[PDB]
Amino acid sequence: ALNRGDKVRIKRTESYWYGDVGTVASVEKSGILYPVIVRFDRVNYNGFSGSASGVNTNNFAENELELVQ
Amino acid sequence: ADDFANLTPCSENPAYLAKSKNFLNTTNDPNSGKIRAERYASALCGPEGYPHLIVDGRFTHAGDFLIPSILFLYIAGWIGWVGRSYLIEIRESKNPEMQEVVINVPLAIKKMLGGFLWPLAAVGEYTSGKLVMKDSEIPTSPR
Amino acid sequence: MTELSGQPPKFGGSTGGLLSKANREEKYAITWTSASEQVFEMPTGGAAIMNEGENLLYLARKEQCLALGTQLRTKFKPKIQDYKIYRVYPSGEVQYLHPADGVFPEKVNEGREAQGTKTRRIGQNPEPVTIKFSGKAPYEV
Amino acid sequence: VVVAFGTPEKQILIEPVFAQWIQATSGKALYGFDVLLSNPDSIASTTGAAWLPGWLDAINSGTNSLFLTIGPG
Amino acid sequence: MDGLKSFLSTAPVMIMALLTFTAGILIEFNRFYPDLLFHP
Amino acid sequence: TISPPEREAKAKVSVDNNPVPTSFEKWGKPGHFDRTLARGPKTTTWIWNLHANAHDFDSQTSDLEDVSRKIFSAHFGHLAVVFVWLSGMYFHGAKFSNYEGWLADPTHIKPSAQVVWPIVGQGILNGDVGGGFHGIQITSGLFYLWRASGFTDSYQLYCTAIGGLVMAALMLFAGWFHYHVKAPKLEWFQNVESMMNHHLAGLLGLGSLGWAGHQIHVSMPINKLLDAGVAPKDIPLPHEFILEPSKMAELYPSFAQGLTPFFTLNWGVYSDFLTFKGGLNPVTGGLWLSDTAHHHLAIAVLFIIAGHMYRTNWGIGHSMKEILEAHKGPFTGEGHKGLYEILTTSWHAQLAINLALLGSLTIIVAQHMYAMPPYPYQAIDYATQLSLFTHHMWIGGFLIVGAGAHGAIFMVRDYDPAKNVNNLLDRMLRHRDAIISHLNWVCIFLGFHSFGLYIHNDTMRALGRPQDMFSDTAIQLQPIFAQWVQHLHTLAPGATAPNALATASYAFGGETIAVAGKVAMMPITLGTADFMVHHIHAFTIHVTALILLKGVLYARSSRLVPDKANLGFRFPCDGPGRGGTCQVSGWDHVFLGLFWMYNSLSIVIFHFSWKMQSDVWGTVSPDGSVTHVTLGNFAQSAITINGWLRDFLWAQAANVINSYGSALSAYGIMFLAGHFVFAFSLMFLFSGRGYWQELIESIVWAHNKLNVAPAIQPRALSIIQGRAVGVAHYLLGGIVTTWAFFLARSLSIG
Amino acid sequence: SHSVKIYDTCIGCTQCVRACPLDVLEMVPWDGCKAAQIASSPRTEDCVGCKRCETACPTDFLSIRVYLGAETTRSMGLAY
Ligand code: CLA
Ligand code: CLA
Ligand code: CLA
Ligand code: CLA
Ligand SMILES: CCCCCCCCCCCCCCCC(=O)OC[C@H](COP(=O)(O)OC[C@@H](O)CO)OC(=O)CCCCCCCCCCCCCCC
Ligand SMILES: CC1=C(/C=C/C(C)=C/C=C/C(C)=C\C=C/C=C(C)\C=C\C=C(C)\C=C\C2=C(C)C[C@H](O)CC2(C)C)C(C)(C)C[C@@H](O)C1
Ligand SMILES: CCCCCCCCCCCCO[C@@H]1O[C@H](CO)[C@@H](O[C@H]2O[C@H](CO)[C@@H](O)[C@H](O)[C@H]2O)[C@H](O)[C@H]1O
Ligand SMILES: CC1=C(C/C=C(\C)CCC[C@H](C)CCC[C@H](C)CCCC(C)C)C(=O)c2ccccc2C1=O
Ligand code: SF4
Ligand code: SF4
Ligand SMILES: [Cl-]
Repeated sequence: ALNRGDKVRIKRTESYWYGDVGTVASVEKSGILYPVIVRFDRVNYNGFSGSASGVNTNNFAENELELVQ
Repeated sequence: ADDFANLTPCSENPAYLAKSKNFLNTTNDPNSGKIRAERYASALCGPEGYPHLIVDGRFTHAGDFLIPSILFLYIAGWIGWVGRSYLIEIRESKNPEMQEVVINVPLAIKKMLGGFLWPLAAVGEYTSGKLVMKDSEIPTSPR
Repeated sequence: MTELSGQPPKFGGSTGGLLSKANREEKYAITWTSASEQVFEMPTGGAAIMNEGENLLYLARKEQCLALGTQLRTKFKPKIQDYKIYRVYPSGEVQYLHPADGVFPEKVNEGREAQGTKTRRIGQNPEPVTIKFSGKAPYEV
Repeated sequence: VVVAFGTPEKQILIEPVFAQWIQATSGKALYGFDVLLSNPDSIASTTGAAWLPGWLDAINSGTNSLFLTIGPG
Repeated sequence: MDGLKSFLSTAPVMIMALLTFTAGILIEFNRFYPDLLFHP
Repeated sequence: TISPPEREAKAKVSVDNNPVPTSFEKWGKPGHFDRTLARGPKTTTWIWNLHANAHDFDSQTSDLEDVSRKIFSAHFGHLAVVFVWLSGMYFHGAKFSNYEGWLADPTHIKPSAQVVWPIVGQGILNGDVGGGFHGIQITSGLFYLWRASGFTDSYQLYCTAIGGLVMAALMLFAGWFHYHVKAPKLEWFQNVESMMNHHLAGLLGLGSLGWAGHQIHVSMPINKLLDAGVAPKDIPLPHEFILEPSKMAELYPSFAQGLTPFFTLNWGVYSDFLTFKGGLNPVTGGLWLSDTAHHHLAIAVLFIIAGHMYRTNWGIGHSMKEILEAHKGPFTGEGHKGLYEILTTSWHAQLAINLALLGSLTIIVAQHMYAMPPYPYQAIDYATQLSLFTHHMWIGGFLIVGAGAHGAIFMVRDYDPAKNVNNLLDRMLRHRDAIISHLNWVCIFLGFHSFGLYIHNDTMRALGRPQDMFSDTAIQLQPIFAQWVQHLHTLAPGATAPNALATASYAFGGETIAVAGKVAMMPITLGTADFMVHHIHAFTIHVTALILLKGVLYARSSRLVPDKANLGFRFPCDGPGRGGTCQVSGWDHVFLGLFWMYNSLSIVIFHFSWKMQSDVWGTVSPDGSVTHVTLGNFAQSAITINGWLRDFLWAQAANVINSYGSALSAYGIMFLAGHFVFAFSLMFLFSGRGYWQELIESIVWAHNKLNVAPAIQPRALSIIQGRAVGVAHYLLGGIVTTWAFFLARSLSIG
Repeated sequence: SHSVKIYDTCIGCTQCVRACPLDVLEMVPWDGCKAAQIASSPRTEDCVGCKRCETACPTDFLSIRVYLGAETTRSMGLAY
C-alpha cells in the first residue's frame, strides 16, 4: 500500500537504518521477497577500508516497514 | 565552626608571607609580583606557602569556584546552543553536508549573535518539545 | 583431464615457484591458448613470455592460477577466456576445477546446485542458548 | 606550566573537603570540622562504647597510616 | 569574486580565525589582568 | 593571463599557451582534484581522505604531461616557502638577536636569536646569555655561519632577509607562470642528458665558483682580521676591497702579482691564499677559510667539467641510453637495458633514487661537520655541534625511508613487466626469496653478535664476574681496522700527502685543539665500547634495510597474495583469511620501517652524545691535561645496558627534570610532553577501528537523542589512517623527548 | 574448512563472485530477485576467508556470510 515518495521507518533490526526513516524510491511488481526499494539521506558502512562513503539505498519488505509522513 | 583548622589565611601563613616578598613578574609590570603578594593574600593557604581553594559549596569561597563555574557554563551553553541551532538550520538548505564543510558566515554569525538568550530558547524548546527526541524515532542497534 | 597438452612458457626460472611439498602433496596446473607470442607477468615473480597457441604452466596453489587467469583476460586485447585450471595429485590424478561447468562462475548458468543457500535473514539466526552443548553453530543449523 | 615559570604561587590547589570531612566524621581533629565523632557533644560519643577510647587515640596520632592527612595532590 | 569568498569561509580557515581571535582575547585579558586564580 | 613574446633561440623549448586559466572558484571546492571526493562529504572519513591524497597526482590524473607540470610548480612553491623561512632567520638575526654583541667577545657569551614576549610568566624564558641580552640561546649555529660569511652589521642581515623575501616572491611567481601562462611540454623535460649537463656545469659548478669568489673577496679578508683581534667596527667593508684592489693585493702576497699568472699556468704562485693547511684554526676552532675557498674553486672546476659528458644538440657527448644498453654481463643477462626508459617515465622511480641519495648525503654532512668543524667557534659550542649533527641525522633518516616508499609506489603503479624482460630489475624480481631470506639470516646474526654481547656483559657484571666481560679490562674486543685507518690519517701530512700540512680531522689522531677553556676536537680512541656500539648500529640498519626492501620486492605479489598488485600501494590487508593477511602492502612496510629507522638513529645519537661527553669533550687545564665530562667512563661503562640506563639516561637527564624555575624550563615541559605523545600513539598502535566505530555508534545515538548529529556521518579513522596517526605520534613524542633532553643537557655543560 | 552461506536478501548481482579470487562462489538461477539468481558456494574447500565477497555486497548488511572455521593447508593459503 505504498507509492513513490512515502516516508517509512525501517524495522529490520540488523539493518543499518533500523530506527531511521528513509524515502521509497520504486516498488517492484509481485514475485519478489523484498520489492520495496528505499533511499536514505545517510550512507551506511558499505565500502572498502578508507572509502569516502557508502550505499544509501536498499530493498525491504512491507512487514518490515512503518509509514510516517 | 573552625572549618579548615589546618589552613591559615595567606595573610597569616608563614611560608606564604616569606615567599610573597619574592614574587616573580609575569607581565611587563615590575609590581606584578608585589601585586600578587597583595592579591592572593586574602585566600586560605597551607603550611607550604601556596594558596588553597575550597569548593565544598560554601559562599565564603564563592569566588574560588562558583564564579568561574557560572561563567564557563554560560559561555559553553552559548557555544553549544548556537552550534545546535545552526546545525538544525543547515538541514533545510541545499546540501546538508557541504554547508557543514563550507560555513555560511552570514548565517553562522546571525545565529551566534542570538545566543545570549540560550536558556530561554532551550526552555521554550523543551516545553514545546524541540529540545529532546523520542526513543521510538531514533536509529538504534540490535539488542 | 586425459592429457595436459601445452608448451611451457619462456621463463628463466625463479625461486617463487613450486617446492618439495608442492610436488609431493599437491600442485596446480593451468592450460590456455595464446593468440600470439607476448609477455605476461608471473604470479610468482618476474615477467615471462607465453608461447603461441596452447600453453601449460604448473603452480603451487589454486589462487595463483586464478590470479593469472584474471590477468590474462583483462590486460591483453586478444583476451584469453579458455584458460583451464587443473589440480594435480601425487598419483597423477588430474581433475577439472576452473572453469567448473565450462562457463565462468560470474554469470549464471543452468545445471548448478544451491550450496550454502539459506531461507532466512542474518538477523533471524537462532539464539546460541538454544543450541549450546550441541556440535552445531547458529549458522550451521 | 605555572611552576616552570618561577611562579609557584598560582597553582590550582583544590582542598579535598568532602573526604577530610568524612575523616572528621570518625574522629580526625587535624581539620576541625566538629562533626559527629570530631565533636565532643554529639550523642555518638556518650554511648559508653568500649571501642571509642582506642579508636580516638589511634586515629589522631601522627605516627600511623590510619586515615592519613590529605591535600590537593 | 565569490570563489575566494567561499574559500575564506571554509572550515579550516574559519576554525583557525576563531582560534586566533580567541587567543588574542585571552592573551590581552591576561596581559592587562593576569594572575586570576579565583575571583576576589 | 599575460602574454610574453617567445623566449627561445633554436632550443628544445616546448610550452603550451595558457593551459590552465586563473580563477578562484576551485578554491571553494575542496577535494575537487579527486573524482571520488567531488560529490560531497557523506562521512567524516571523506575529510581525512582529502588530505591523504592531496599531493598524489597519479590517482588524480593519468596524463604524465599534466603531472610533470604540476610537479615543477610544486617545486617552485616549495622554494618560495624555503626562501620565506630563510628571510625569517636573517631578519631575526638582524633585529631580534645579539650577533654584534657575540662577535665582539665570542668566548664569553652565548648565541641567541629569539626574544620571548613577557606574558603570563613566560618572560622567564629569556635567559641571560651575556652582554646584557636576554633571550633563548640558539643551537642552529647561525652566528657562526654569519661570521664565516663576513656579516658584521645588522643592516647586512636585514638586506639578506629582504633579498630572501624577493626570491620567495620570484619562486612563487615562477610556479604560477609554469602552470597557468606557459607550461612546458614533454619535449622540454625528458632530456636527462641535457638536464644532467646543466645541473652539473651550471648549478653545482658555477655555484661553488661564485661562492669561492665571494670568500676570496668577502669571507677571507675579513675573517683574517677577526681572527687577529681587530674590532668589527674597525674592519673595512667587502666592497672597499674591490674599490681598492691594492688593499687586497697587499693583504695576500700572491695577490701582489696580478691575474695573468693564473691564465699562464702559474697556479703555484697563488699559494698565499689558496692554501692546503688542513686541520683547524687555533683562533676559532674551525676549518681554515683559505682552504675552503681553494676547495670550492676545485669543486667548481670539477663540476663544470663534469657538465660536459652527455649529448645535447651539437652531436658530441654521451647518451645514458647507450651506456645502459652497453653494460651487460653473463651474470645479469641484458643488464641495464630498459633502465633509461624506467627513469625517464616513472617519477617514483626517480624519487626512490633521489631520496635515498639525499638522505645518505645528509647523514654524510652530519658525520663530516661534526669531526671537521667548518664554522668558527662551533666546536666550542657543544650544543650547536650536537644540534646540527642530530638534526642532519634525522633529516637524512626520513629522506632515506622515503626512497623505500616511492620504490614500492613505482613497482605497483609504473612497473610494466613487458618493458622489463630479463634485465636487472626483472631478474631481481625472480629470486626475491633468496635475497630476503639471506638478509633475514644476516639480521639475525647481527642481532645475536652485537646485542647479545651487551646482555652477556650485564649478566656478568651483575653476577660479580669481571674477568668474563667484553670490556677493555677483560675479554677485549679491540677494533683493529678503525684504529689502523685512524693512524693512516694521522701520518698523512708526511707520506701520502706531502702538500697537506695537517690531518683532515684530529679525531683520527694528533694534537688537541682547544679554544677558550673548552676543547674543539681531539683523537677519538676506539675500543671495545666502540666496537660493540658500531655493530649495534650495523644490526639496526640491516633490519631497517630488510624491512624497507621486502616492502618493495613483494609489493607486486607473494606466495601469500599473488594478486597484490591489483590492491594498490596503500591498503590495510586482504582479509583475516589465510591465517591473517594484516600489513602486507608496501605502505605497511614503510609504516614498520619508520620505527626501525627511529630505533637505529636513537642508538646512533646516544652513541654520539655519550662518546663525545666521555672520551672527547671536556675542559682543558692550563698545564695541558684534559678532564672529560663523564670522566671517561664510556670505555668502561657504556658496555652494559645498565650503564646506559644509569650513567647515560638517569645521570644526564637530571638537567631536564631540574629545569623548572630557569630559562631551560621549556625543555623539561617538552620532555614530559613528548613522553605524553609517545604513550598517546600507543592507543592507536595497539587497537583496531572496529571498537571505535561501535563506540561512535553510541555517541551518534546520544547526539540524535538531542537531535545534534552532523549530516557528515562520523566514521572512525580507516585502518591505514589509524596506523599512520599511531606512527606519526610515536615519532613526534619520541623526537620531542630526545630534542628537549639533548638541548637541556648540552646547554648545561658550560 | 570455512562456512559460506547466502541469505534470501541476496539480489543476485554476481559482485561477490566477481571479487572472489579462488573460484569458491558461483551463481545459480533463483526466483527471488529481478535477476532471478542467488549466490552459491559449492567449493568451500578452496575458501581462504579473505572476506573479498562480503566487501563486495550491496544489500543492507551482508547477504553472504563467511564464518571462519578449522583452518587447513588450503584455507591457510599455504604455498610452500
Ligand atoms: C554543535 C556542536 C556540538 C554539540 C551541540 C555537541 C553536543 C554534545 N556532545 Mg559533542 N562533539 C562535537 C560537537 C558537538 N557536540 C564535535 C565536533 C565532536 C568531535 C570532536 C564531538 C564529539 C563528542 C564526543 C566524543 C562526545 C560528545 C558528547 C556530546 C553530548 C554531551 C556534551 C559533552 O560531551 O560535552 C562537550 C562536548 C565535547 C567536548 C566534544 C567537542 C565539542 C566541540 C569541540 C564543540 C563544537 C563547536 C561547534 C563547531 C560550534 C558550531 C557553531 C556554528 C555556528 C558554526 C552533547 C549533547 C558526549 C556524548 O556522547 O554524550 C553524553 C561524548 O562522548 N561529543
Ligand atoms: C592567486 C593565484 C592563483 C590562483 C587564483 C590559482 C588558482 C588555481 N590553481 Mg594555482 N598556483 C599558483 C597560484 C594560483 N593558482 C601558484 C603561485 C602556484 C605555484 C606553487 C600554483 C600551482 C598550481 C598547481 C600545481 C595546480 C594549481 C591548480 C589551481 C586550480 C585549482 C586550485 C585548487 O585546487 O584550489 C586551491 C588550492 C589551495 C588554496 C592550496 C592552499 C595553499 C597550500 C595549502 C600551501 C600554499 C603553498 C604556496 C603555493 C606557497 C607558500 C607561499 C609562501 C609565502 C610560504 C585553480 C583554478 C591545480 C589545477 O590546475 O587543477 C588541476 C594544480 O594542480 N596551481
Ligand atoms: C620530496 C620528498 C617527497 C615527496 C615529493 C613525496 C610525495 C608523495 N608522497 Mg611521500 N614520503 C616521503 C617523501 C616524499 N613524498 C618520505 C621521506 C617518506 C617517509 C616518511 C614518505 C612516505 C610516504 C607514505 C607512507 C606515503 C607517501 C605518499 C606520497 C604521495 C601523496 C602525498 C600525500 O599523501 O599528500 C599529503 C601529505 C600529508 C597530508 C601528510 C600530512 C601528515 C604529516 C606527515 C604530519 C607531520 C606533522 C608536522 C610535520 C610536524 C608536527 C607539528 C604539529 C604539532 C603541527 C606524494 C606524491 C602517499 C602515497 O600514496 O604515495 C602515492 C603515502 O601513503 N609518502
Ligand atoms: C598517554 C596515552 C593515552 C592517552 C592520552 C589516552 C587518552 C584517552 N583514551 Mg586511551 N589508551 C591508551 C593510551 C592513551 N589514551 C592505550 C595505550 C590503550 C591501549 C591500546 C588505550 C585504550 C583506550 C580505550 C579502549 C579507550 C581509550 C579511551 C581514551 C579517551 C578517554 C577520554 C578522556 O580521557 O577524557 C579526556 C581526553 C584526554 C585527557 C586526552 C586529550 C588530550 C589532548 C591534549 C586535549 C587537547 C586537544 C589538543 C589540543 C588537540 C590539538 C592537536 C594539535 C596540536 C594538532 C582519552 C582521550 C576511551 C575513549 O575512547 O573514550 C570514550 C576508550 O574506550 N583508550
Ligand atoms: C666490509 C667488507 C670487508 C669484508 C669482506 C667481505 C667481502 C665481500 C664480498 C665481495 C663483494 C661481492 C660483490 C661483488 C660481486 C659482484 O657484484 O659481481 C658482479 C655480478 C654481476 O656482474 P656482471 O658480470 O653481470 O656485470 C654486468 C653489470 O654491468 C650488470 O649487467 O653481481 C653479482 O655477483 C650478483 C650477486 C650479488 C650477491 C653477492 C653480494 C654479497 C652481498 C654482501 C656484499 C658485502 C659488501 C660489503 C661492502 C661494504
Ligand atoms: C552543589 C554544586 C556542586 C554539585 C553539583 C551536583 C551534584 C551536580 C548534579 C548534576 C545532575 C545529576 C545532572 C544535571 C542535569 C542533567 C540533565 C539531563 C541535563 C541535560 C542538559 C542537556 C539536555 C543540554 C543540551 C543542550 C543545552 C541546552 C545547551 C548546550 O549548549 C547544547 C546542548 C548540550 C545540546 C558541587 C560539586 C558539590 C560543588 C558545589 O560548590 C556546587
Ligand atoms: C583574513 C581572514 C579571512 C577569513 C575571515 C573572513 C571570512 C569571510 C567570509 C566570507 C563572507 C561571505 O560569506 C560566504 O559567502 C559565500 C559566497 O560564495 C557563501 O558561499 C555559498 O553560497 C554561494 C552563493 O551565495 C555559492 O555560490 C557557493 O558555492 C556557496 O559556498 C558562503 O557560504 C558564505 O560563508
Ligand atoms: C581513537 C581511535 C580512533 C578514533 C579517532 C578519531 C575519531 C580521531 C579524532 C579526530 C578529532 C575529531 C579531531 C581532533 C584532532 C585534530 C586533527 C587536531 C586539529 C586541531 C586544530 C583544529 C587546532 C580510530 O579511528 C582508530 C582506528 C584504528 C586504530 C585505532 C584507532 C583509535 O585508537
Ligand atoms: S554480492 Fe552479496 S547480495 Fe549480491 S549476488 Fe553476491 S552474495 Fe548475493
Ligand atoms: S571469503 Fe574470500 S576466498 Fe572465501 S568465498 Fe568469500 S571472497 Fe572467496
Ligand atoms: Cl653498569
